[PDB]
Amino acid sequence: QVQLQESGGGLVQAGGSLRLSCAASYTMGWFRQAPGKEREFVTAIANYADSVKGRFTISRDNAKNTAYLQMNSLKPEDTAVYYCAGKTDYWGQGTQVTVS
Amino acid sequence: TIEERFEITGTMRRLADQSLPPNFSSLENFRAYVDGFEPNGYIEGKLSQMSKEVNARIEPFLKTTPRPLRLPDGPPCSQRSKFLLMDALKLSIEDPSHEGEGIPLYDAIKCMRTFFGWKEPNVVKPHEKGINPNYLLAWKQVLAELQDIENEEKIPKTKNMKKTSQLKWALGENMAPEKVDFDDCKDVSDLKQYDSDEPELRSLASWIQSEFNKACELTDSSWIELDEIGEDVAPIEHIASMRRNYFTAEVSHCRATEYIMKGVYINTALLNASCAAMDDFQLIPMISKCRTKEGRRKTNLYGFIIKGRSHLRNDTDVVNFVSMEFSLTDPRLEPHKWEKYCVLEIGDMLLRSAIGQVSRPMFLYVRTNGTSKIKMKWGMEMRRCLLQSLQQIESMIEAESSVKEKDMTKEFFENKSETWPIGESPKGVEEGSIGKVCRTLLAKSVFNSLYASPQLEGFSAESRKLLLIVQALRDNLEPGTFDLGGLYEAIEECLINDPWVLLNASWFNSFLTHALR
Amino acid sequence: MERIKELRDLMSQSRTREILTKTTVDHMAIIKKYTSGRQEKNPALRMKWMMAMKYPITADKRIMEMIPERNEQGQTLWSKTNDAGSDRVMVSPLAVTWWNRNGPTTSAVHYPKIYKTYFEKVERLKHGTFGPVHFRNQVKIRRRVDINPGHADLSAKEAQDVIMEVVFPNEVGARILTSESQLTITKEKKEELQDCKISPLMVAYMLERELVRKTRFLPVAGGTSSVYIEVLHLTQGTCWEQMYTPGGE
Amino acid sequence: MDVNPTLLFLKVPAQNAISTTFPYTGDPPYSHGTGTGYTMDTVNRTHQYSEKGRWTTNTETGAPQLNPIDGPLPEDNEPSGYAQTDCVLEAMAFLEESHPGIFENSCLETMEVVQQTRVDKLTQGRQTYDWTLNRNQPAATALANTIEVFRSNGLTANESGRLIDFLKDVMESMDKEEMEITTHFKKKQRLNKRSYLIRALTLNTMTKDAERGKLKRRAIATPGMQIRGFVYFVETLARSICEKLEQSGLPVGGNEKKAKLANVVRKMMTNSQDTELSFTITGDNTKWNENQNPRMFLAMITYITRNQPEWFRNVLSIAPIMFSNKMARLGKGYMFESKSMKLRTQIPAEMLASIDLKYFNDSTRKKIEKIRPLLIDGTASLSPGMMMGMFNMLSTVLGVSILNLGQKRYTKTTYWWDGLQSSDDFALIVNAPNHEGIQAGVDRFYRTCKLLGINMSKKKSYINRTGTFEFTSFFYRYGFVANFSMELPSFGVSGINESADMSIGVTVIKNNMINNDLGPATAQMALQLFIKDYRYTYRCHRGDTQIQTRRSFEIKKLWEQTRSKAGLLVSDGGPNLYNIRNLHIPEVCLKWELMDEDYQGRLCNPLNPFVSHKEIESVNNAVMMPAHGPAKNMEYDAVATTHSWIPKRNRSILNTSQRGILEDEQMYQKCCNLFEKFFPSSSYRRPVGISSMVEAMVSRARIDARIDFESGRIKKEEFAEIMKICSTIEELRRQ
RNA sequence: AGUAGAAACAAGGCC
RNA sequence: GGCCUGCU
Repeated sequence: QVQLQESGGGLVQAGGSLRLSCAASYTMGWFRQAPGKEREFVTAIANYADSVKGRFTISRDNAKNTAYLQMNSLKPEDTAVYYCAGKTDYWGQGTQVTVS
Repeated sequence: TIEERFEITGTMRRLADQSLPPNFSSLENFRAYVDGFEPNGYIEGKLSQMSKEVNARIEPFLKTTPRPLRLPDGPPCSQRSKFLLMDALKLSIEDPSHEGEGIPLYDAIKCMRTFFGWKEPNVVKPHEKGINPNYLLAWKQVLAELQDIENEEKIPKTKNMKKTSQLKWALGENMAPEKVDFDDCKDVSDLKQYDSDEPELRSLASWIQSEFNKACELTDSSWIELDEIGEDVAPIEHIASMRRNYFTAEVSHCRATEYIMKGVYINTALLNASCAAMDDFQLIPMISKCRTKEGRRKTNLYGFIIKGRSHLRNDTDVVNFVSMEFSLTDPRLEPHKWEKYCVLEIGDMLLRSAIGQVSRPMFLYVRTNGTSKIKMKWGMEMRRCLLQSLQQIESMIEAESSVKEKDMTKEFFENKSETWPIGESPKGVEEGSIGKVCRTLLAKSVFNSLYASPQLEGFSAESRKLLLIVQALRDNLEPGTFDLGGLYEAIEECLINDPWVLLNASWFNSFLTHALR
Repeated sequence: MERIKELRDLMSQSRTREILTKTTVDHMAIIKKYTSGRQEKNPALRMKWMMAMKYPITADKRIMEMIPERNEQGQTLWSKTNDAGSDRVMVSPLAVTWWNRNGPTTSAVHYPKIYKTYFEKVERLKHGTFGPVHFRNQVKIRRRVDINPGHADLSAKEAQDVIMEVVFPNEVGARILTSESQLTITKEKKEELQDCKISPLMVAYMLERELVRKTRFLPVAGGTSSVYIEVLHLTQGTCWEQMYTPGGE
Repeated sequence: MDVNPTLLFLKVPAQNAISTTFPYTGDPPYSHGTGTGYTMDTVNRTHQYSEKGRWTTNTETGAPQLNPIDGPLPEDNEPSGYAQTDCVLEAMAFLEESHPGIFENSCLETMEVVQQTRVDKLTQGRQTYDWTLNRNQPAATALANTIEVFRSNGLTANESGRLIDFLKDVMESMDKEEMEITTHFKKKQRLNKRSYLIRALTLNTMTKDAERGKLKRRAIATPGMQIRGFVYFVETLARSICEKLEQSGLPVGGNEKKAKLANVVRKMMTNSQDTELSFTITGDNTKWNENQNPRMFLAMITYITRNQPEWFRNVLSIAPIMFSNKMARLGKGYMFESKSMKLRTQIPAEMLASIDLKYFNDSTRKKIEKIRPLLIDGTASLSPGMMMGMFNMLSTVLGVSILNLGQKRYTKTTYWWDGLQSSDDFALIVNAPNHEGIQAGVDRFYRTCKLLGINMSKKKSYINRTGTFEFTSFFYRYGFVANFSMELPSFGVSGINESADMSIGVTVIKNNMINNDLGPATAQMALQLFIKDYRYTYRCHRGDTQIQTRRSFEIKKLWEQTRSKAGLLVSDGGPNLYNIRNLHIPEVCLKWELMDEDYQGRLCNPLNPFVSHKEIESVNNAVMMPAHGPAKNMEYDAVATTHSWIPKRNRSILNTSQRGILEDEQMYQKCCNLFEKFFPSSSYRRPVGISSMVEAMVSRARIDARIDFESGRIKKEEFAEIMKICSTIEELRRQ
């Protein structure tokens, strides 16, 4: 029932900024997967993992039906596919973020 | 055959004629009217005729509606505990005896002989309302009689002290007015009722906040030695035992547990002495036995309690005692917290520190306090604070584990990934692991048991009401109120002078400020 | 012999004679409950306060002729001062423990036969077999269930006549039990407890508990059987279920 | 960082952690002195909520009474006791229409019970105000004293052994010119008609202690013995009625209350479609008892008992007739202190009528000035309303009538409401197509409540969307949530005896695990703490320790004497084998197979001088007054051991002029023991009949000697000795 | 003095 | 000074 589409990824400069957005068909989470690993917690809505706290902000518009991840001061270690997720189970396909 | 006859007659009939609506003359007529009565839309007529100002209009409850609770203003709040909590000092022996095992007086004397540096006591901070020289003389008397016990053959299990004028004043002896008859005392102008008015108003101080802060901190000892249980046979029993072991590891090294043991022991000894030695003043050393990290058992002597005459008939009758406790905290920095204490200088202590060695002063907090049978009984059941707290934590764990079909205790206690808001720092709200929540709830329960009062009950009820309303607001349930000002006035009348309830009100105001966003 | 003798001794003194003469049988209960002792409002507080006294409990006068007034070191075990409104004497709790180490001994083989319910519970649990604990949300729904697992399909009054005829065969009065189930129960519990000397009142109380059906409303999830409800605290929880099979099955 | 537990509610919902908001780990508030001030305040408050009524003076008691019924309709939201007779009669009529046959049936069972009830049923009650001594005494003692006085005055119909006959005698006493009472200081005093009327219509006022949840203390009342039979019958009728009403929750327990609340919320919300909005009001009624006029209860019962035998109507109507003229004793009195002369004094409340007002403060001075006009013979007339929930069930009936009056058949509008009422508390689920509809529905419900003398506390009430509410400390949030803080005070030693305390503690742990969702590890911790406190309270330590106590020597020798020490009870200094699986087993039976036969026999010996059993009712029933609730009784499983002793009694009667009561107690107990030895079934089934003691005892001596010879120990010598001794006691009773 | 908080304790009564 | 009571 809940489909999810991520937007706002791409190639960015180190120290740059990026606004991810996840449109949907509930609490939301943002998770990431680097090419050599499984899922890493980024944010949920608020709470932020240690590797991303203070740099990144999660927000949502319940009238647009969208969750946002505002990423700032990006590091090469943030390079991952960023997946949006919905819970009462529902996972997006993920948007590629590449920081260099 | 027989017919039962229950006839109203005589005086009882006339009473029946005077217990009717205003426009009825006899019970016969009223019963006839009732039997002949049938509904013909009479509620509607009076509802239409009734004034429209009689309404229950719903006032919407929004984020901007609730205002912070006002706290009373006045002289700072004082200390009410029956013993020192944050400023206690421990003299130890490192003996292998268990909590109840041993004899009190010998242990106290042995612990006190472990300290060297005694000085002739002198006044540092006076009581400001009593006779401090009496406290000084009482301390020296206690020392002298302790030596007197040390000399003789076998340390008595319980000692009685002499009834000198010093402790006669300190314990309030022969001060109750003599009971007489009204017919003999009517012309005395000063004769009036007992003073019955609202307690004095006092504003909150910052010392209770720090005391609670350090009441939730870990320690270098285990202050709970639990009893035995039947060997676990069911897997659920194994899960319960593992959970219980985790919580015991978390809470045993906590100042709240030390306060629990202190209060339980002190109140038990005081009640037993009052029930046994009703007439004669009795000496009781404050003893608490812990276990070090190395595993060696240890005893600790905070001070002494002198119990006075305790002919307690009613549950509210008061037994007065005088408490003496060693400490290192100078009372010249927060004098308003020690309004009812007399503090002397009794020695100097040397604790190993990298700054040469401190050679700190070592003071004696001496005060006259009192309790009652109900207070003693309830203070000797302080161990149920452990229950309250850990039941709350286990309810949290079970509720979260009902989501993920698996027991979630081990990762909660080891990974420490999840955290709950358990305090606010100037930077913002601070979250701590589940163990810190355990300790915080345990400290809250302990302080509830220590600073219990009617103010606490009233504020708790009338603030739980507002907390439920605020929770409904935060849940998007369109909460409404009929008279919110009345509820606010009901809450604000419970805050008078108790430090604990005022701190709870300040916490509630902070929670409202952080909530409603 | 004795009974009528203290009867005559009572009637010898004028006050007790008047009490015996003017008081009718129906008022028996009233005067038996006639007491100045108020029912305690806070039992825990006073139990914690009385036990710190010497001689805090009460015992029949006969204790003065079975237990010595003092033990080896001289700690007093009983006092000769009677209670407030009774002929019983106040005694120390040691007189209890003393009775358990040097007091008279008897044959307690028949207590298992009397306290049938509790021993049946013990036997059922001893042979029980536990299982894995499954963690999942339990939908506890509130239902009316029978707690007593040995009820013989009798009500309170229905089994009260059976109990009297089993214990007090002469005070039955008009009633002669018709149902044959009651006949067999009377026969069994008569031949089983023929010489048991615990007390008529306790025997009657435990027979009432065992035979009379009792029901209470409880939050249950599954189970619903009488044997599965006594262990409802151990098998069902907020987020965990513990499979259990009592020894009976 | 500053620690703040309240901030925990920012992540955990309020109801999921509501236990933290219950400070039930400290001493509850207690009253210290007289309750006279509270009694006077309550009387004045009850009289001024009905000030606009009409005043009269009773021709029998001569006391001023205020009748507000059918008075002017309220024009403000303040509490008002101006109930309208026609409105309440119509409400009862609609209640009957929605539940046909309710009143007739309930009256039938009540008639059965009243005509088969016995006098002894009045002994099964707590403290009651004995007028023979003007003080509170146990129900049995007061009943016995009143029966003795009646028999001395010539009212001996109660000898029939029927409660209805006792009430007949009580009413006949009202028409006597001069009764006689006994006082010890024995003196025979004569009471005229009016004095006895006031003594029979009066109530005794005390202060309620151990009341958690409010800053101020309250006053409660206890009635006499003349009026308790009528109250019993009226409450029997009301209970039979409420048992047929699903909207009532007073005659049920807690779990039934929760089940009914869940059912009603599901019914109201589920039936509501998407267009209808639903709102729950968590309502409390301010001054519930002070605004309920006994005359209105009289009206309700006379409507209920229509088309019934006139004697039934009269006997059920006597009670509200007496409540409408009820008087209240002011209380213990007032204590004064003089610091200049350093003395104290205690003036009884009866002097408040004449004592000067120089000794009283402004508040008490004004209270006395306002209540003096109502003072008659040291007691104040309290006609306008009930004092303390004596008619709980009738009040619940009225509230249920109000609740049912909005079944959408009487509302005649889109909005409608339902809910659950338990006296002084209610939950009201109101549905309506729009917020305006909800507002109109709640407004009309409030208005109708004000027409029945019932007021809604706006300060302690709030309305939200359905799904979250409260009811009698039960917090519903999409399903009831356990609290466990209400039962915390019951986790200690009860205070009955050793075996009883052990069984009660383990059973309480078990029950709170079943009902209040107590966790396994928490239950184990509770067991450990309870065992520790139990050992420290009864001076029964493990025995292998060196904790010197007054009982540590005998325990240690018993320990060293026993071979299988695992079978020793915790009361005798043995190990604790209890666990989550063993919480439903008595200690004796759990350790039965481990005990040594010598210790087992010594422990469970019938000849022990400690065990004492009085009646079937008091075998294994313990009265534990629960926190935040009325006194309750619990069945606890225990084996009669030497540890089942009963504790010492007060013993302070010896210093009072009422010292002869102890001699009467001893003589009555001796006679009762003799009768029980003569009639073994005396305890289990209370004997009935109209003969006297000695007749039954002597005749049974005859017969038992006979038959026990026809087979048994007796011999001709002894049988004839008994026969002629029976003749001797016969001729002694002759003279 | 102290406990405590809308009234009390800080022993009572009897010789 | 001697003795009594500790929910009456």
